[PDB]
Amino acid sequence: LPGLYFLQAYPSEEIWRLFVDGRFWSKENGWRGYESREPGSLNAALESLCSIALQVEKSGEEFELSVDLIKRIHKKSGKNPGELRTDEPVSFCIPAGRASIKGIEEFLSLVFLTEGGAEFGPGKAGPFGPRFDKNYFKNLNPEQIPDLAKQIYFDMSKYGHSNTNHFYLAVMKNVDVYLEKITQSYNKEIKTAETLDEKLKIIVKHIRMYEVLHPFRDANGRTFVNNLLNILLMQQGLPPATFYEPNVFDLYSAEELVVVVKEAIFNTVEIIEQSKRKTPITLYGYHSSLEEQTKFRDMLDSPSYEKIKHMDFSDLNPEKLHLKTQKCLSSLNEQYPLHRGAIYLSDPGEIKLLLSNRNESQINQQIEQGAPPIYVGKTPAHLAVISGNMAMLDELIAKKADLSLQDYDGKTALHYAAECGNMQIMGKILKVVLSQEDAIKVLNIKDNHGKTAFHYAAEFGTPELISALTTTEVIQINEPDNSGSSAITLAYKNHKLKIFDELLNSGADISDELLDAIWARKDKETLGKIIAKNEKILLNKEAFRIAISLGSVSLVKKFLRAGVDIDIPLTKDKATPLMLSINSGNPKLVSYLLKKGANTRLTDTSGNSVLHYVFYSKAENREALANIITEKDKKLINQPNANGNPPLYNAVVVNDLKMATILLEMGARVDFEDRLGNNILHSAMRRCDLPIILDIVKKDSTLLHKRNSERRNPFHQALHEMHTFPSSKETEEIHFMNLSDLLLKEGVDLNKKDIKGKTILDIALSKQYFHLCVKLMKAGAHTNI
Amino acid sequence: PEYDYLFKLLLIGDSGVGKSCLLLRFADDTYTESYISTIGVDFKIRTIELDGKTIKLQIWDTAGQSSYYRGAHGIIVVYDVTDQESYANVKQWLQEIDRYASENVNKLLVGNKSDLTTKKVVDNTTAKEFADSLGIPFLETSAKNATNVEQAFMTMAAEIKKRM
Ligand SMILES: Nc1nc2c(ncn2[C@@H]2O[C@H](COP(=O)(O)OP(=O)(O)O)[C@@H](O)[C@H]2O)c(=O)[nH]1
Ligand SMILES: [Mg+2]
Repeated sequence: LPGLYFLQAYPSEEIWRLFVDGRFWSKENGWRGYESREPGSLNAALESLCSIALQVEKSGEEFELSVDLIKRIHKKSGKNPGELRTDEPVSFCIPAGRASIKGIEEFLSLVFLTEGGAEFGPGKAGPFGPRFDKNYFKNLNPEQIPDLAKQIYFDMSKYGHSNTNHFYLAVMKNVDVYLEKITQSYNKEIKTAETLDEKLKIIVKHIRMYEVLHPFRDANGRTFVNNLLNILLMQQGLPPATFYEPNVFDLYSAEELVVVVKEAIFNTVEIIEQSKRKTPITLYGYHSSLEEQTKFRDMLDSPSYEKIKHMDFSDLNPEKLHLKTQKCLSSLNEQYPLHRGAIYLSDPGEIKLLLSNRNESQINQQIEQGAPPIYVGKTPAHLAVISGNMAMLDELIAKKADLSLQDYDGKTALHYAAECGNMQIMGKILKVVLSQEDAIKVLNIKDNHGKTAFHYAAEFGTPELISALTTTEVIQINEPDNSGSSAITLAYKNHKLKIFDELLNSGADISDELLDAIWARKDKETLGKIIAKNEKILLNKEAFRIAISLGSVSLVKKFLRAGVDIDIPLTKDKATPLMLSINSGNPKLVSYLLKKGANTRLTDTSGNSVLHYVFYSKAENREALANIITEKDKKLINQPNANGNPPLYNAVVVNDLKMATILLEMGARVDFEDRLGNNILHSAMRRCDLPIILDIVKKDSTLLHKRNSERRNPFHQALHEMHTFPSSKETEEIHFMNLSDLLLKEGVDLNKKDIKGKTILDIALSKQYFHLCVKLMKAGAHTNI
Repeated sequence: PEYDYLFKLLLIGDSGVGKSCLLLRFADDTYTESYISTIGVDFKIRTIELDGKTIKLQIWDTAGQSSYYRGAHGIIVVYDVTDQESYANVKQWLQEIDRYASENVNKLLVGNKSDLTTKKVVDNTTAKEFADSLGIPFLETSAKNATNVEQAFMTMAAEIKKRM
């Protein structure tokens, strides 16, 4: 039924390429990145394509596109999965580089999107779904659509070619209806199909609308593009589709998608053809090192495929297939053969012939929108540099091809030469670039990300490459990108150490942004290398902070050797070094600062003593710190002038009894009271949740009702609002051991609210009555007014 | 594993109110004046024993920039007491759970930075009045003091246990 000889013929060593996108191979070391992402996910996705392959052959019955199969393929993909979407919002971001002016016209033209009310247009992301500045579907005049297509492409582009300003939420009603009227409409037109190519147009036109509907919660792509499309291709005796960028089925015109598929078809054929030659394979600038190749075969698994490898296809003759493929793969040559040349060609004899007598307008042609997404914006130079086709780059350099030109993303030939990190093709470029008069300019060009040629070289490449870039004497090493990340900063974040050391040794001015990245990783040593190699970054306040916060006594020592005040406020809230030393890190640091004579009696913006900052540290190290600091000062009674409650309060509200006890044991006074009139008990009312302390605290002092909420107990019940039923027996039980104490101390039992509410009305509202209500009434507590 | 509930919780609100500071004070039981960003960890976990039943809490923090954020059983909408605008935007945050999440989901309003009493703009009773109009539980918290941080997550844990 389906031919699928190609899949069996497909070299079992390098069959990973069917499910991994070509745009990854170069940078993500082939399949590694896709394995790293979700390990054995390709093994299941290959299984999903090969388990469906066996199920559409054994069935026979001139099998047509069934909705029950379209579900089954999602069950092989893996609230329940493999079920249709119904009133579940699923949206996503699509960039200008995955769009076309004609593709937009087809997207807007689809009435079933406008009727269904699928949010489309510009706006920023949200935590659940998108938030739109405008919606193009509500009140849309189909005579505006053609001028509106360009108008939105200008908006999509002007923001960024590979960035996203525009989100799209799918229709959240009539999913099961719309999917069925397409599945049928496909079986309707595959009949009408007359020409061999006309078949390929309706397949993509249908799998487009399929993709645009976005029924399934997730994995709309792997099901409808990586699987279904291949099945439809394999059935008409065309091979699988090995794509570069298969995510254009949203905003690419039906005819434009035929090109994208034909390219992906030609890509697969190329893998087949090259594997027979036994020539080394290098498509989209990806070399296969024996290590990766050998490590794959023992980790391959995917047996449902293994049985359609050990299967007999001798009955069908392959040369009847070859003559069929060439019919649709003869269209690709004519349009932009230079660009396509840069991707696939190798033989200089063939390359030189192609470029024989090419004019200056033709040699520097940037493919305009609508064409497949890889080409759009790129000079043949760009592609030649990307795919590592030095053979093509030589002959283009021989024609004096303009290398200063930049694509729609804003990257020049030099940018890709750095990003792809080929020092040999980078070499050939530099020689030509330096020859130009505006070479100092050309070198210092920024893309739409702001990142210069050098920024890409730091984030990706070797020190020898960086050396060949710095030898130029551009002296734009210090400049940041749009994000504010310096050359050296990007180098640090991506663990490019030997590069980072070379950029540090070069003495690139340090950036505040980098020190915060050093904090996130908590990298003590790199700061140690920075302070050592720079050796005047000890004036930097934020550098001293990260040295105090996590940093060793040794790191901090270096800053006091440099000699800046031991009581210098160095955060927004005017925290002392000593204060920040307590929060976290080694208590050896606290004791050192105190030894050096660090002022104990200071207060942050909020008025909190050093001993307050003890209770911003994890409860484990709290006991040691509290003892170390009270040995020097012994003024714990000191408290936030702002509120006026000392650390005993802090101890209560963190529920740390061990500290609440030791502090009371240290003879911590219970006289204090916040500005709003609340006592320690008011806090220790419920939070403490243990009567042992409540007894010992009440032994010291008398409680006093304030802010029209008596004592702790009165205010206890006002703060227990939820009164959870499972613990409501425990909630009416704690107040027992609370009140039989209160009754000794004859609580006056006044009004206990600013809306005339009191202890007896609240308990009655609380429905904790069983215990309190009666025990209060017996005790002589007046009923509610 | 065999742990009783394993609840999924979500802290959402205007960037700066202290969603991160709250989470670290609940999870790690600490407070630092700056934001570590926890190297974009994107979530935190803590196991709590409520009603003699051991409950795990998977707690997700909202950043500035595979759709895992719908999965939550409860959403803690946070605002800053010292920022009127951060409370004004609460209404839009409450109608962004009406769109892209189950109406069965349990909500909770948290007014963070209660310790900055000296610089308090948003009124206790005004917020309570608003929170009780929609039948939502309301708590004020200080990640710094640690006041009501446990109570904040404990009430949210109990609020879903009841309904679940
Ligand atoms: N005074 C005070 N400041 C706080 C409190 N909680 C958070 N902050 C401040 O809020 C800033 C950032 O907090 P963060 O948790 O990152 O806010 P997010 O953007 O909501 O995550 C920090 O610099 C803190 O100083 C608090 O309870 N009291
Ligand atoms: Mg945050």
